[PDB]
Amino acid sequence: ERIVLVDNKCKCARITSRIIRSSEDPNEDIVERNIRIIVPLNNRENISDPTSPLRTRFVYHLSDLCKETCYTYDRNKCYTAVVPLVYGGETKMVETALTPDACYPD
Amino acid sequence: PDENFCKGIKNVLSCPPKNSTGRNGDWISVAVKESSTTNKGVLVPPRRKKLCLRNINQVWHRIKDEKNFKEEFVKVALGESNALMKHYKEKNLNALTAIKYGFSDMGDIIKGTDLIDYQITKNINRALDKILGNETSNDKIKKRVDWWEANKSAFWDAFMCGYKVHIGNKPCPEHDNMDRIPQYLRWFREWGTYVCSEYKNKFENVIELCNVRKEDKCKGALKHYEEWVNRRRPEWKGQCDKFEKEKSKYEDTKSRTAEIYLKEICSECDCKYKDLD
Amino acid sequence: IRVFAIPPSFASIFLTKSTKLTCLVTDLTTYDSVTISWTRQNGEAVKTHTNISESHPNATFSAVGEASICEDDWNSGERFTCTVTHTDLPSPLKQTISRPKGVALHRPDVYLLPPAREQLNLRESATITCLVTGFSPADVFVQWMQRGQPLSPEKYVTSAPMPEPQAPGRYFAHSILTVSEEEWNTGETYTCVVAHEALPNRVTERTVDKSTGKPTLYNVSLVMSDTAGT
Amino acid sequence: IRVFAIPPSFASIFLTKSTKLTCLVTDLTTYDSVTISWTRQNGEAVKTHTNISESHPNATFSAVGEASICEDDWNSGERFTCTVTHTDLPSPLKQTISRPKGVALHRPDVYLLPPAREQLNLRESATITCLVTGFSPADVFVQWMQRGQPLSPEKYVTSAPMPEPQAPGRYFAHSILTVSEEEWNTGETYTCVVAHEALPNRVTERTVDKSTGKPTLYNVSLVMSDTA
Ligand SMILES: *[C@@H]1O[C@H](CO)[C@@H](O[C@@H]2O[C@H](CO)[C@@H](O)[C@H](O)[C@H]2NC(C)=O)[C@H](O)[C@H]1NC(C)=O
Ligand SMILES: *[C@@H]1O[C@H](CO)[C@@H](O)[C@H](O)[C@H]1NC(C)=O
Ligand SMILES: *[C@@H]1O[C@H](CO)[C@@H](O)[C@H](O)[C@H]1NC(C)=O
Repeated sequence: ERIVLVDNKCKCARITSRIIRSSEDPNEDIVERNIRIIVPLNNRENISDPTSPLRTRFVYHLSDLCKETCYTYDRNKCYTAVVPLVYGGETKMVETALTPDACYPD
Repeated sequence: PDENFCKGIKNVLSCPPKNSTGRNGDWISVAVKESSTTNKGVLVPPRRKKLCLRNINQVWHRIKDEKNFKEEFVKVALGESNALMKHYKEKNLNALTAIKYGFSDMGDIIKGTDLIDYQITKNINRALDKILGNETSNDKIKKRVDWWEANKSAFWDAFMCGYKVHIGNKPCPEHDNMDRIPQYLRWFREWGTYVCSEYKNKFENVIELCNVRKEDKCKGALKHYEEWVNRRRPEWKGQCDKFEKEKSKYEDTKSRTAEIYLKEICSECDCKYKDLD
Repeated sequence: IRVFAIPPSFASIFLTKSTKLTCLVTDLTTYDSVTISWTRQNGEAVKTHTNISESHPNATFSAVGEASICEDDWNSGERFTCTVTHTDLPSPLKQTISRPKGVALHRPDVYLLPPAREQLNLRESATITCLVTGFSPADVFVQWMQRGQPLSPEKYVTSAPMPEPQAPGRYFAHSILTVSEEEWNTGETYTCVVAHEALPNRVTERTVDKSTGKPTLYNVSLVMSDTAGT
Repeated sequence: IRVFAIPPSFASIFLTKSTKLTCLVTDLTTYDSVTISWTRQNGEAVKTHTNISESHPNATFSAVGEASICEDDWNSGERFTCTVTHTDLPSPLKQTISRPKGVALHRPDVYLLPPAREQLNLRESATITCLVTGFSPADVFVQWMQRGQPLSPEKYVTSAPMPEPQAPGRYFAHSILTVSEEEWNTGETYTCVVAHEALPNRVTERTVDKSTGKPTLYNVSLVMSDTA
């Protein structure tokens, strides 16, 4: 019964609006926005770069997300980085899987 | 009638989803057992590891009567019925086996004979001992067995209450009275059913690929099958060894090979057995 | 007379892209008569060894092995042996080496544990344990890096793989990086990389620092604007 | 034809609470007239030998005889001598064991690390590790006791001590334990003990629990504005 206007995945916002149906009377029925936004609370500022510090200031521009480095990982997409590896004198750069269940071989 | 009477709804606490974990549980990973020497090679299911006892964990000390003892296990049984069926509703599979396995596991926790090293199990055992009175070890074990055998009716009726809130008009199934079957045989049956379903799936894939078409994808299918059988062989070895050690003590298990014990009774597809011979 | 054959770890298979078998013979007299060709399952050989040193720190003989076997042969698991021609042994010694066949492949889980608050109260050194759980077989390769560039191998020490206490066939690996306490307090990101065959991308990475690993406080600036929306 | 003698490590004397001085014969089959004794400098052959073994095709006929002595006598470097007289060789087989001399005694600084947050997200099991480091000898015997009663040795594995890179004379040892994650959620103290000679009391306990590692304060700053 609620219309999901905007569902951005990185900001993990859920812009959805619902109307409570009133009784038999002139219309004063309440229109609501059922916005339910979720914080990671432990992710870093550069989501692709693992070597970033903790992000504390989360800026949620609600008008902007309707239509910028993004907050939480999405299981559909891959956020991957390259890490150096050494067996000796040689240095080899190998792509790594930052999050499971997203880039698993399917 | 083969149904349950209208049971009043009691407050139940939420439980974490069984499919919340991305790994979907690990059969191989076993956390705690009573002893891995006398009970070697037994595998704990994800269902037992995810067995949500939050309702009894809150009031395991404030409880002082057997009427509340029956009522509290009804509350957690309803939560398990909601959790198991919702998990299998997404999976589109029959949840009766999970319901009865969870009931039997809960009953063995009530006994204290459940093949687990939980202090929660010890706490519930001590609470039930102080409910009925303190006696010697064998006497209190036998009294707890008798009490659970007498009072399992309400718990099992709550389980089909959770079952019939969804199935509705279709008749309720029968108890099947497997409560005499211990924990490890039931875990063997659950493991066999799970691994037989996965063998059905993987064998269907490897047939549909290799038998019709050596394609690289077919070679990958054979490699996946090889990896899975290599993963599952030590589990079979340990469980069969356990069956051989505890072989002689029941009549139903007098059949010599463990695979035919799995095959001849219940909860199996009669397809594969992973014998080393 | 000491002889050892070291299987090539999966890091040697992956990073070097070449399978190099070494059957080292050390702590013995020097005769310089070493000519060893790695025998395959059949009688033929692939390649001879290279770079034999006729000196040792304790004035003895140190030998090494070298070969280039295709990776598909190792996937097949054919048995390989190293036989010695060097003249001190009256009879050649054979060390049968091969990849085990039938072993399970469980993906390892890389887990980072921050230093305890009791140790951080000392203010000299901070120890971080890279604890790996549930990999099969034992051969696991682990690295430590700071902010993207690697550390020296002396800074971090990793233990030999050991059987899991309760799991039947799994193994656990435990590695420690010892650093000064003030570096941990500055917030430098300390990361651990584990290489194994059963991983999806063969490399998975985890990062821990002061703000991530058991932080004392959660500082969050929860700002929002334009609640009217469009 | 060598009688190996095993010196009782600190783990053995700690677990069994008593001293065992043993003489194990290697590469020798079973013959009669076995004569073994444990003797010090001035000489006290005042103990008996029990549990004589049986022949083995590997010729490792033990002929083990355990000696019970005071705890401090072994720590005093008494340098006991095991002399074995047998039918094959009339000359006694003198093999000796003693407490190591000149080893520095640096006490361990045991650190108990709670399970990571990524342990508990999957809700599978809790992997508590017990970090023992700073001990200059390598005699480490670690147990786990919950609510007083010790846990089974199968739950926890104590790895062998390994050299410390930064500290040349010190060794480090880690002893992990795998326990169910819901039991961690309930809240119960897990205590790891370390046994070492250099400790002032040879016992040091650390306690881990659900509330040992927690955020002391939350600094949420909710800012809602209708302007841009
Ligand atoms: C930090 O975020 C920036 C985006 O603002 C990224 O930097 C570049 O990202 C592109 C696309 O992934 C890469 O092709 C470039 O190589 C990145 N730049 C550098 C210098 O590597 C990236 O997500 C983060 N930066 C780093 C260095 O990880
Ligand atoms: C905590 O956050 C506030 C607001 O973002 C900031 O002013 C302050 O410096 C932060 N303190 C620390 C220690 O990060
Ligand atoms: C908590 O936040 C306030 C402002 O949001 C800041 O002034 C203060 O320093 C923060 N606390 C700490 C310990 O940094």
